[PDB]
Amino acid sequence: FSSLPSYAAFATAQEAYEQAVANGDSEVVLKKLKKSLNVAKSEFDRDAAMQRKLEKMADQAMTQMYKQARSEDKRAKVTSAMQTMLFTMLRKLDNDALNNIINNARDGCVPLNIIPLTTAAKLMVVIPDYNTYKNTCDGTTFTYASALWEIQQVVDADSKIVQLSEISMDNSPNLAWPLIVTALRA
Amino acid sequence: AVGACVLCNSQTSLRCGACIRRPFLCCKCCYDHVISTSHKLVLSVNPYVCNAPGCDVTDVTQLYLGGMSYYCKSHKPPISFPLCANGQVFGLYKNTCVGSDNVTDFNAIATCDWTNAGDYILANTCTERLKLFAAETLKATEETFKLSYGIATVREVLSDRELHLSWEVGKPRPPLNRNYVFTGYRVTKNSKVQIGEYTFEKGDYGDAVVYRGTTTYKLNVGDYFVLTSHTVMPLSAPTLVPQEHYVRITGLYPTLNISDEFSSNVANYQKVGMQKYSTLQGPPGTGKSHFAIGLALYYPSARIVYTACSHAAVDALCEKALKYLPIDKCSRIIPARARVECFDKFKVNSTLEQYVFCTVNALPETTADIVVFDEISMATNYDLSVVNARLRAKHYVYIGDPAQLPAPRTLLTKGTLEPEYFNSVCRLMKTIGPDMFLGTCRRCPAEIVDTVSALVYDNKLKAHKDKSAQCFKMFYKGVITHDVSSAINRPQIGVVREFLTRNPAWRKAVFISPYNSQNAVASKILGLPTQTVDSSQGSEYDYVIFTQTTETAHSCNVNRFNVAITRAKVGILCIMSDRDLYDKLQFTSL
Amino acid sequence: AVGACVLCNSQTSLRCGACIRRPFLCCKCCYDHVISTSHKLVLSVNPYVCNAPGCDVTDVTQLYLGGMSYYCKSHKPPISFPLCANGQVFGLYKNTCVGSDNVTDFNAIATCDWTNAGDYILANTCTERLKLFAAETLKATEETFKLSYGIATVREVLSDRELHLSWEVGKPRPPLNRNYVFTGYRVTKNSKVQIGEYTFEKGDYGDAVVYRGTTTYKLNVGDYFVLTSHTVMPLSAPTLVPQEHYVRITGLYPTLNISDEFSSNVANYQKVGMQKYSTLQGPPGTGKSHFAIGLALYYPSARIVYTACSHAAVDALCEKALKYLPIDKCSRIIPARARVECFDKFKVNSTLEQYVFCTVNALPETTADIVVFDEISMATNYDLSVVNARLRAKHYVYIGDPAQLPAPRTLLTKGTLEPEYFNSVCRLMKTIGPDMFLGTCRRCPAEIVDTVSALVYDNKLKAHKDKSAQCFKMFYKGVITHDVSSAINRPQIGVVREFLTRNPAWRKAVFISPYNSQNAVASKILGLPTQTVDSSQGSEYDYVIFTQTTETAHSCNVNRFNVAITRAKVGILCIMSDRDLYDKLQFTSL
Amino acid sequence: NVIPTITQMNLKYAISAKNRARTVAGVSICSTMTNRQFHQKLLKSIAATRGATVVIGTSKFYGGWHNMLKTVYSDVENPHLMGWDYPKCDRAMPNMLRIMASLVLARKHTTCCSLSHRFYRLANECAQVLSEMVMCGGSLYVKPGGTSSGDATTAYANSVFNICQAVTANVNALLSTDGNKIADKYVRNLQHRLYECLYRNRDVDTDFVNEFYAYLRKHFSMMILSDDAVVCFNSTYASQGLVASIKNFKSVLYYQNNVFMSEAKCWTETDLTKGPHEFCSQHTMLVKQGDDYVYLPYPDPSRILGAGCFVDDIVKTDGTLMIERFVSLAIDAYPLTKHPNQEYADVFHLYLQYIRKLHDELTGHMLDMYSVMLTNDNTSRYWEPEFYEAMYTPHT
RNA sequence: UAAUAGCUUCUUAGGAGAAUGACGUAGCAUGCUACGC
RNA sequence: GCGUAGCAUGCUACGUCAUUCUCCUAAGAAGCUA
Ligand SMILES: [Zn+2]
Ligand SMILES: [Zn+2]
Ligand SMILES: [Zn+2]
Ligand SMILES: [Zn+2]
Ligand SMILES: [Zn+2]
Ligand SMILES: [Zn+2]
Repeated sequence: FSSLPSYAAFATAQEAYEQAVANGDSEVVLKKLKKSLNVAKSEFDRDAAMQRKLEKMADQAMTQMYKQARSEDKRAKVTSAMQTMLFTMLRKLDNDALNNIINNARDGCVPLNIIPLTTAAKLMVVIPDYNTYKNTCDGTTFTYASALWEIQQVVDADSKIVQLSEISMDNSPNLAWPLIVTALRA
Repeated sequence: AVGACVLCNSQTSLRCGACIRRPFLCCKCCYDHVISTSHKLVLSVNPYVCNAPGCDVTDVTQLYLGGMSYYCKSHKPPISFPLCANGQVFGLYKNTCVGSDNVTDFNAIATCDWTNAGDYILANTCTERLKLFAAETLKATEETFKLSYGIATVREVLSDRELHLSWEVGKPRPPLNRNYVFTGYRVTKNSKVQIGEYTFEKGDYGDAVVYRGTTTYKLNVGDYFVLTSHTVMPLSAPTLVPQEHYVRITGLYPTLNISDEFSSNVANYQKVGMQKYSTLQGPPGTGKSHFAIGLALYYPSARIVYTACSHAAVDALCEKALKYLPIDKCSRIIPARARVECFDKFKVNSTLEQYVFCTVNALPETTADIVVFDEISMATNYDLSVVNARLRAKHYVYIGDPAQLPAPRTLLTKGTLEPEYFNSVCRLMKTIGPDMFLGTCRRCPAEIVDTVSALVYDNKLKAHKDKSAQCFKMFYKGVITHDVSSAINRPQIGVVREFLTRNPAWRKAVFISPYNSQNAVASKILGLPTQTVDSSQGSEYDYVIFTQTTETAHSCNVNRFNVAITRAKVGILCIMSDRDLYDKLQFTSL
Repeated sequence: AVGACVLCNSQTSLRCGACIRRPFLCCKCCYDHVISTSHKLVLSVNPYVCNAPGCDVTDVTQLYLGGMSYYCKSHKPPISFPLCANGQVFGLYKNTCVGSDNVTDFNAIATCDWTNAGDYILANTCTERLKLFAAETLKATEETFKLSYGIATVREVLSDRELHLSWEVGKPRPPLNRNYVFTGYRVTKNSKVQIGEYTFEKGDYGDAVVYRGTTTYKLNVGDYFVLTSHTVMPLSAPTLVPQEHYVRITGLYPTLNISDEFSSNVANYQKVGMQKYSTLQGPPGTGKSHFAIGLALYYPSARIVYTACSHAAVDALCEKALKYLPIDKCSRIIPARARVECFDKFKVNSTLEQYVFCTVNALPETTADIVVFDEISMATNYDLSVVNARLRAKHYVYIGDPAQLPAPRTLLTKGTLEPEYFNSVCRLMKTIGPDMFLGTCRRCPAEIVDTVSALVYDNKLKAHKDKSAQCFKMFYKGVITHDVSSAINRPQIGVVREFLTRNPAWRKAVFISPYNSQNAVASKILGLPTQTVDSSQGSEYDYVIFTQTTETAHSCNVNRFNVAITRAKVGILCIMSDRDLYDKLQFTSL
Repeated sequence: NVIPTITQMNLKYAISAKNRARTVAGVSICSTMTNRQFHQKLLKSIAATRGATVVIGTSKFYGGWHNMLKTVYSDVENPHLMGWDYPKCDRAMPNMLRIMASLVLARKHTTCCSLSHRFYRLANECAQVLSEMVMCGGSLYVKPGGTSSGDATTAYANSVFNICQAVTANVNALLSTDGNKIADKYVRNLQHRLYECLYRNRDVDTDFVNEFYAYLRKHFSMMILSDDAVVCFNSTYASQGLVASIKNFKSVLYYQNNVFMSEAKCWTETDLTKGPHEFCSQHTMLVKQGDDYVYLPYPDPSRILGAGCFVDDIVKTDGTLMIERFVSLAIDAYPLTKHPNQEYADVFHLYLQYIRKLHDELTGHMLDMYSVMLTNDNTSRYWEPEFYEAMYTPHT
């Protein structure tokens, strides 16, 4: 605003008008300077108003260009995270058994529901009470999915280790059911 | 995506779309560049163009922003204003963009095409951030230049050990050696794909190639060969970490009963453990490779990373280490593509091993205790930055001789790159001198060794030997045919075979030439084992025959001549053209 | 961003900018502070600067709250109202504040530069919140003092084992010792960056310093050093938790037949368990450091945190624990920089272990079953608050003897600090007496232990040895030589050397002197190991040669002389200067 | 293509009247984006239309409730209001009915999509909503079926299902009658043609479909919000068996949801002046507003008092920080003032006095932490009943 | 860890429109006066 | 009567600003319902 020469033009016109007024300039001269002051003031506000649009306009650009810049910066991070997740999950695959089962497929396509059931190397069984425990996985080894598994760990709801001997009918109330038992494929 | 200004590191989001690399530039630096250079295309988060329904204006100073878009003067709204004003370019962090006068050199760095030698020398004396950008854009220029290459395909199935070449008409051909590989492409009907990459060498006569097979998938005429171009990734790490010397060796624990073989270098070895990065230089055939294993044995319980630009040098170091170092605790890192006949003698590709060998290109991002870079002469600043980035070690050991040959530097066609500006390491070594040196030699006769020491070196070599009196240097014209991408001298071999009947000594000699075409041809009429000049530098011999084909700067290269003549031990018959070279060395006249 | 007024704990949002710590003050208390003292800058949620287009008026009584903001006399709208008026200063919670005349002491705390001795004793006899604030202010003053410290640099290096030093011309030279450490600079073009942590101690011959580095980085001549500094976070925890007396043991569980060594020490552990916190005071090497491990064995299941302020004492404590406590359930925490080489034998840096040993500065914020702090003498109230805050424990046990050398307190240069004012814990130890005491000596002969049983201790210590008649007191004038800003007594050195070849059984006695200059310069001439009194604490030697450098408040310190003499094992020769010191002890005649 | 998708089970942490845990399905964004892009035009068309059978997007304020209930009474002959309930609605949903709802919603793509595109959209909808992989506490199970309450079309699909069940009940009721006892000849002919078009005809008879739709709109006018139904059925026909009654709904639920619908959870009202007994958990009452009578919905006072006392986060406990909360609760509870039971009416006055007390205490605390009271304070209108009375006037 | 959809209340920012008021420039209509014809 | 100039009053256009209101969007906080 003040930077533009319109401010200086208005200031000098106003100064001349005041000097003429205090100097007792004639009415014809007085009107001339006042009219000159008006047009000088007219330009001063005319280019002043456009500034409001300008700095206003710039702010949205910054906010917009902040936002667009902000988004892409976040886009790369999430893309890298997703790629890392995919590759880490890949490295967990049992390539041998997976290949053996998938090659047996006539069309090379198999239902997903059997991918773990025929290749997963670790079995988790969640048991609500002692009767189901005894029915399903009594002993240090058991059978499921037409395969043999051996118990390697047993934990309670609190993620506290539990010894197999502790899982007894009389000791059942003292255990924080349900039990998560983890076994391996043999 | 925001970044840092190249020449002032200030936060910015502006890129010079005209520059090949589109490097980041701040408001002030960007204005200085656009107003200074002819580059008038600049990329913010969005390109700076006239977003009119129909219009195409790319100049930035002629662009004004209106509404939420950019236009020229003829499509702007009633509202202002210029994008390029107030000594700044409109963008992010407008109030933290510091300008620098370094734009003067930045303009030359960006605008040059690397045709002349001045670019390289000025591309090496610039600051670190400009150094990285210059290296990146130079490599990009190299790759783009490689995109203009001659493509070929196999004529038909001729031999299992050798194919034939059918190139396109109107395009050049590349040099044929291990460095240059090519990719077969399978566009038959039917799904252009890859089956394997081949390396080619000139055939026997006319048109033919003796090749190297990567994949056993044999190809019909449905495929054709290209020079396997690729892209270039950006770099962040410095060419050389700051030189910070040490008081007493840290992280490197000396050994017990190291050896009697190389106890003379113990001081050097501790000095190798002293500087953060150490620079050792030794003339052709002086055990710097031997020095590497010596250092490795000096610190037994430290993880050591061997690095070299090419497969040949790293493979030689691997073999020597297998010979001396324990063989079990080794891990040679192999590229997944395997575009070369790889080295599989250790327990290969174990990145979590003590003694890990790798090439510059295939280094995975890891950490170590000490890393030894070898053959820095052929190494480029890009390689230096890459090794600085991917690898972090407590100690660095750059071993190499700038008196050797340079990197290919194909784009350089006018001017000669002197040793001082091969790269940052070579400049350092030619500036303050190598941190270490070993000047003992045991191979060449007395007159030759003395004269060679007199040519370029400062008279510090002597042979613990007497001249075998079988070293010669003649003046044979050897009329030149050179009707192939490299020069040939067959009648020179005729003049030689006029000899070789009165001198039964070197009847098991190795032929060497400064042109690979003569190297290929000389093995055809006579079955002399062949070894080009590059394939030397690491082996010693007693009967070698070297022949000079042309007369030019490439022929008078004292480095090439030195590496050529220092490989024989008792006998070498030479074909030589220039009296200038003839008056520096003493030989029998015959 | 509100807080509580320090000396009345009323809700407030006003802080004194002129105060270094910028503490929270209420309207009344802030008014009293500013009106009397030079402090005339107050910080509310907004600073109280006059917000004129251009004006700088910070005095509160000079300002008015007018319109929306604070303005000066000639910059305020006609609607004004004084800020500092009606016996108050405008601030949040204006009509809910209350203060007292105790500000008088707070005024002294704010004004004092911590140069006179009265400053500390007043700072250590104030209210609890005043105590905390005084500690914060003293630490801030110490930190700010470093800003005016001089800059060193390296002249050259003739020997890598000993640096050659150069102080900046026109600035004071800080003393060379372990307490002070340096970080470097390479400001040339080219790396105005740190080059590692080093330390210094003067060399005997000429100008030279035998140095040591946390890192290994050697210095180019351009590289130089400056004393390190670290910012300070305000402390909040009280110096000591209030004491609560329980009826029985809660939360701790005894042992079954702890051992035959700690059998007399059982009621002590009982008293420790009964009380919330406890204090143990006794002469050096009387079972104090052994007491903590005995307690640990007495309460095995209890998680225990051993803490010290220094690194040498905690290392010996860790050694003792290794000697007795199980190696498995132990840890050692070192700062990230690890300035000094600490105890590396356990699973290092494992905070979650049952028994954890650490220095105060590098303590992590965790809990425990009991925290045992050793050697209160070297620690300040700031350290007390830090330990009270970071480590949360059921029981707190403090060990240390007031008669031992106190914390550095470098700013202190006038008057003497008595043991009861070293810190709050020492104040409790001296005021009402320690909660526990033990005294007995097992190391030095009967004579010098008999003397120290009267020097500082009131006939408390019996001993177990026989006076070997090798206790010697020597009286010589010992002309002074104020050489390195620490006195050097060359003629006393002459007496020492002249009756060291006359004493065959004293060819290895460790030379001891309060001043480091004489201590070092004696090395090149009599060759015996050299050890200053300050770092001599915690080390025992077969034979000792003490030398009173000069008569003054530093060398004639009863505590310093005690800790010097109490390091001998079978005998000691000492050089006395003051007649009273030579007489109060009872040695041989000479 | 088909994109199978994982959906999480989230425990709903919200105030409730029964201890049974409430769960919602968080559907993966990959399915939500496509479902929105495929359905949102129709969904917004429904939500932005007034006077239809599906009342979604119709505000209950500004006399919206009265307009809604007057639309229900679409000139039925002998009105009787009635409402049913679906036990385990979202979990007993048969797969076929969910597929039917998806197809009905997809029928509008007669031009924007070819046949295969519609079929694959339906397949994706089923694979992502109907029978997908469900994550429950970090474990992937298979959902046997039933609608998940998280997809883009959750309320609208259930609305379509509800309309389907109602029309099925009407069809079964009309068929199961004897036939010789229907005195009205028109209805006998309608039943005959209905059976013909059901079990003796394979292409749609649009004429008869329109006739039956007009019949239902004339004697079984409906209001549906995704599972809440209010019907204004003719009682004479229902007694004669010519339109669905409660027992017909019970049978229909029995053999097409595998659930039993106890009559205790369905309500019948023989007097319209009392309005529906319950709808969207809002009781209804007729009160004299201005100079005419209008319907007002009021909630169960226990719910409002509970929302006043118990809050789901600690910071909401301060109260002074949350005046808008109590303003909204008072807006919801305003109609209780007109209830004849005084203890009902006292809830609104409690909320008003409480809002006034928070305003006073907030001003006190504000004047304590400073010394100037806020110049602009329009809060005085929030403890005057007129501001709330305006929310239930049809002017806006 | 915290779903889809709808309705409503409140606060802030932006744009547009409208109404009223004020000031300035310009255009046009009328009235009075000074000079020339 | 005509032309130029000046002053007064009135209407229209444009520009600037103040207040009030309506809507359109965006952001945030909160409640209710399925
Ligand atoms: Zn450019
Ligand atoms: Zn810049
Ligand atoms: Zn344009
Ligand atoms: Zn102060
Ligand atoms: Zn106070
Ligand atoms: Zn002022």
